[PDB]
Amino acid sequence: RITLKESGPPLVKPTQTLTLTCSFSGFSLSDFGVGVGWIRQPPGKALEWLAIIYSDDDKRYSPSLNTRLTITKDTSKNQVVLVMTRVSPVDTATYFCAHRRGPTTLFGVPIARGPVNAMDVWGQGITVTISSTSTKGPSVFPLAPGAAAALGCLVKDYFPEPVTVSWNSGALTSGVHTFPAVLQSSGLYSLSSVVTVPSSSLQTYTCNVNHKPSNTKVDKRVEPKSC
Amino acid sequence: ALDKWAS
Amino acid sequence: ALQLTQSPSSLSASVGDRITITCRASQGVTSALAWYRQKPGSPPQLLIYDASSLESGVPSRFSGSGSGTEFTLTISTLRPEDFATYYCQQLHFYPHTFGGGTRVDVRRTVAAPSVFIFPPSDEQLKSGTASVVCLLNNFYPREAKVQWKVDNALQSGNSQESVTEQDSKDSTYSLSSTLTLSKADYEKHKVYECEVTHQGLSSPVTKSFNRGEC
Repeated sequence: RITLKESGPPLVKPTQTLTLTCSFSGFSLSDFGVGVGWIRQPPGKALEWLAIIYSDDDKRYSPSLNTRLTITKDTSKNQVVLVMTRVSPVDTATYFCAHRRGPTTLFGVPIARGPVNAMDVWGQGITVTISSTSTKGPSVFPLAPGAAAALGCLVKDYFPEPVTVSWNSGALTSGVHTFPAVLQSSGLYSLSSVVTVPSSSLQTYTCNVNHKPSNTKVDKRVEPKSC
Repeated sequence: ALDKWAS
Repeated sequence: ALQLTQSPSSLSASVGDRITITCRASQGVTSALAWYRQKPGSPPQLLIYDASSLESGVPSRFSGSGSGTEFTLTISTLRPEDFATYYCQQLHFYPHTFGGGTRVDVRRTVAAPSVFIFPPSDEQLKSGTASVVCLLNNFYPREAKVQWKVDNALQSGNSQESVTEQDSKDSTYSLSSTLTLSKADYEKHKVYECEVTHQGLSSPVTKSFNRGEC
């Protein structure tokens, strides 16, 4: 059984250097033709190939990132390290390392190369956020209005993830949509949480927001304005 | 250009 | 470099259906192509290697065929765990490219979004910023287009949006879009509009308000 696992800092600041370690078990980077590669996935985006290293020590890099990447192996520790320099916000992504089989051998003779055509086992992935922000609590603002009505709370400018939002201390669940946060160009996150109700219920509505990182709890009652 | 195992 | 284009980018289906996803390469990649299935929150999982070989431990309903520039993955009888995003990967040329992915989600009937526009709170305005949010609630299919207009000027580069995951009961999606402006710019205009295009809407729907109107 082959397993891989990524480790490194969850948070990194722009211009800094990011070092990610892939520790694995079940194979050796001294085994014939084996490879270990790195692939990343920005939130909501496609997979992007970064680099790979083989047991005979050949290395290859994405041409778009070549100047900022270094991949290396430590055979005796069963680890592969990828160093990315000068990171910027667009480098925020989940980073995965993965195993690549070498050709099948028969009495130590390569006879099948078809198994090298895939990365067959992946690590769970490590989430890395690139922002110059310091920890900071959200500002919470009201969002106020088939014949459904909508209202919500805009949880703005906080760092880092995550934040939790519930409605009426947990009693309101139907019609609730809490969207995934977006990382603003400022380096702070922002999210909305809304709830749809029969245009008659306008019943009271309060969003309970909690950002553990900054010890910031806020309850904000939202109503249909006009005094 | 070509993969390690290509050709 | 080499381009790998998946089709369709998104696909709706129901348990028991037969689906086929295709991947086309800009130059021939021989048989060096792999297919993966990735469920939300998890790493991609290898299904098919070397264009058509079934990976060990992978269920037989998955099948891959093709070589050169055109490949296909077919799942013969879709199971609930197959609602996910699929990717193809080429390993003939460096860099080892991935396709754009194809999202497979629960089919349901077309539903237009209920649209709502929210002006910025007076509380936010006092801090100097103005957020205008637009909500597209419970729609299907997933693709929707939101266009912000301020006093008829098309907005660009000053909004961000996020979409919920498919609802497990509804099978619909919801989308939130935030237009952000300084309090000053905000004050220099009157009509804030959120224009929405979607398959379930005969023509675009616009929700708006005039700033400061009381």
